[PDB]
Amino acid sequence: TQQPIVTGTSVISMKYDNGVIIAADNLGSYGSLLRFNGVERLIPVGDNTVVGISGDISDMQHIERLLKDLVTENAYDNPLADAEEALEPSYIFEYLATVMYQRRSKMNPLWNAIIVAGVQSNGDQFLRYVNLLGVTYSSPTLATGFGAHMANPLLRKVVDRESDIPKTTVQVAEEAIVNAMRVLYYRDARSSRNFSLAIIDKNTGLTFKKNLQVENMKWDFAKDIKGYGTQKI
Amino acid sequence: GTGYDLSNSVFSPDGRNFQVEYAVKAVENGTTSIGIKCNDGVVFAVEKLITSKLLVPQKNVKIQVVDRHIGCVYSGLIPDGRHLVNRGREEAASFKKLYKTPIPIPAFADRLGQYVQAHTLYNSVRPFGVSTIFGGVDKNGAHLYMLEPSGSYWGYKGAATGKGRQSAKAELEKLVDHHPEGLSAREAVKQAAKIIYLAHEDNKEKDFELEISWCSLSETNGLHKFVKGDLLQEAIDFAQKEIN
Repeated sequence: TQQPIVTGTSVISMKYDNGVIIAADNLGSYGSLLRFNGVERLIPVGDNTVVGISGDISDMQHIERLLKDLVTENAYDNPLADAEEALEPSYIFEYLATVMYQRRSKMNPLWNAIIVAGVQSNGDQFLRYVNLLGVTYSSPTLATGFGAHMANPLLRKVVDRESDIPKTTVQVAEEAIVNAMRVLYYRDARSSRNFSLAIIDKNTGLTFKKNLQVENMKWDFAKDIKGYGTQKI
Repeated sequence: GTGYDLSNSVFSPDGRNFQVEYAVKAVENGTTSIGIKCNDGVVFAVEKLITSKLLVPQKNVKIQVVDRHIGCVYSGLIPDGRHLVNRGREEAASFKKLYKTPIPIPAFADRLGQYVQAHTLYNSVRPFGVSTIFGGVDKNGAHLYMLEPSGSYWGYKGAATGKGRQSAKAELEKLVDHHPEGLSAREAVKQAAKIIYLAHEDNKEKDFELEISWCSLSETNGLHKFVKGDLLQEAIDFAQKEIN
């Protein structure tokens, strides 16, 4: 892929005391046209991993097929695919990251920014990032696109360091994620009011909420805005 | 003349490929494996000879899964069976990639059959040494197939191959006669355990371990799963009662 066509906007994710939360809008933009709605960009893999993909939707579907094939291959000749020998988030990440760096090095990348979020077997929270360049970085807060600019400050106000992760509750993290989604809908032209949100808790498990909407929007002050300076009516 | 049994793909004056028949003998030297088609799926069973108590029980799996809905169990040269299962997994992956839809059971059967028939076509390749009973549930329901080293494969109501293949075939004929309406998934599992236990008596010199898998539209939602735990022990007890 040399130029993205149908594109997916921002993805956001953070860590909390018992796991991770990731979220992404359900919009497939054909450039400036908001062409497709209800496009799920969060792909669950097992009961401990969610992959949030932003970018070329065709390459996103390719990565979906690749993840499904990886699950199928890990099921082969593995009587422990249900337990110790199940796909860990780190495995899925490292595989995707190797694929992305290879595609970059062949001068034909997957025009995507991927955030892998999950809980390992030992309960540790895994949150990491990869992109079309193969760059990998991990932080208590991770976001793509406009997310990385706007949601990251709000989410970092909750968890600036690793020491803030044990103190952050699931409710606080989910509220911060919803506020970041609302802010993106405010100031992102390629955002959608409809989004999806996954919560991977080492105790509760995988909670996947679809068809969510941005609520409690402030638009009343728009009635008082008149002209662009000197106009009054 | 003589020497028609020294090179693969060589037709004898009868019209036979003796190397294929020798591979069939190698299969007949293997353990007993069976497949039973029920009303909403298939059940596979196999006997694992416990050569020594040093073998880890419940490990050393013999039934292999293909895609997420196909089960395969082979009697004969286990390594050749693994080679064939790997080739079948590649075929299923290719099919799903190209046509999105999971590979149908007849398509998978024909893929394996063409692979084996190609392996019976050249003197540079040895015929396969495994008879494979496989199948599963697709959009057209349940399917149970058996494939011989000659490349010949057929769809079966019940199939069996190995040393105790004859007693298993007789018991399967009894089951087909006494159940025209069709067996249920758990009933098929119990009958497979029974038939495996009955066919072990031919080589009762060493103890054996039973291994059962099933793919049922209602009991496993169409996915190939190993019967373990309470159901496996229940089938074992049913067989132990059936023998005496």
